[PDB]
Amino acid sequence: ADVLTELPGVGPSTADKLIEGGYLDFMKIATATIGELTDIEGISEKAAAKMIMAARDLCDLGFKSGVELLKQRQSVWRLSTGSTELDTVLAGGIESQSVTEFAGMFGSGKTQIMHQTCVNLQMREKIFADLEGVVEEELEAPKAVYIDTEGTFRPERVVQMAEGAGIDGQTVLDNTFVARAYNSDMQMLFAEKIEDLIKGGNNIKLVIIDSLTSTFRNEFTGRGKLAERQQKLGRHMATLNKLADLYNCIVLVTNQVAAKAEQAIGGHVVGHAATFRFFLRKSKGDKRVAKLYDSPHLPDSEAVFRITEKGIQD
Ligand SMILES: Nc1ncnc2c1ncn2[C@@H]1O[C@H](COP(=O)(O)OP(=O)(O)NP(=O)(O)O)[C@@H](O)[C@H]1O
Ligand SMILES: [Mg+2]
Ligand SMILES: [Mg+2]
Repeated sequence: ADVLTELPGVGPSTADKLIEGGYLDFMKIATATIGELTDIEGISEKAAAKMIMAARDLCDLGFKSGVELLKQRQSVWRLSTGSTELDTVLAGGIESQSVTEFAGMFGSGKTQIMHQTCVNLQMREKIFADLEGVVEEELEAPKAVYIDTEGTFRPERVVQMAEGAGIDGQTVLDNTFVARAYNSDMQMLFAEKIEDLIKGGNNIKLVIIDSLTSTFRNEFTGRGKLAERQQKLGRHMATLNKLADLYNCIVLVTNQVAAKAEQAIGGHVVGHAATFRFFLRKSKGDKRVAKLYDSPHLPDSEAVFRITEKGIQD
């Protein structure tokens, strides 16, 4: 919480050395390691160790029980997908503090959903938050980050969906950051640089990686390169899960499929890292089916939706 000097043992000099290293929030320090803190100019091990324990304490990161357990869950806000049936399967909508994955064959609607969420983020009526755990100013001027790894981001579609929702398309564009990544290195670096946007005053509440695996699959083709691929993708996923928890934001990813009748690629690393996993498939015409096949507390379920000129509906 911005004022690091409120941390016991931390004076103005230290606070400066810290912000430089990219530490501007209590939680970031509380979850750091003595190593990464000592990597900063004149921050000793004793100090590093001390502020870490102080930050944890300040954020009250201890044992919780009873009602406190429900309170923690109230800090999770949800975003509407534009589909009633889909939102119901999600038990409200897409959850912040988690990674939700949409995998499916070509044209199943993975990118459409990504675009719709950018629009919905700009409509508070589309955001469902418990006032008892999410302060309204935490939702003010929400911004989205779209890491486009295939080059399929379409400003036109965002504007069109915005119109379809009854709001200004230019407003959505002004509040949506897009980063075109040509390989996994850029993809991962962009994800890591999202912190700079937040530090810059942007309230990043939606992070989209479309596609999550296309780059990796094309860069590590040999089966004798499976381990290589998994390790890098694993670090990427960890970065994603941490920013989702740390900044109470939604992380949305898309995934392609492969035969054996099909399954999402990315291996176990993506399998374990994603909290919610969906399989998108096409039906008659503009109809689509979204099958939730993995989550920590929701049963497997299907939702029928459509992709139209307005965007996602039903
Ligand atoms: N403006 C529009 N109006 C109505 N339908 C549209 C419009 N734009 C796209 N679609 C539909 O969206 C489908 C493609 O959605 P898309 O989100 O790109 O699929 P995808 O799963 O991400 N495929 P891919 O990127 O290859 O993996 C089309 O084939 C169109 O039927
Ligand atoms: Mg999480
Ligand atoms: Mg796509």
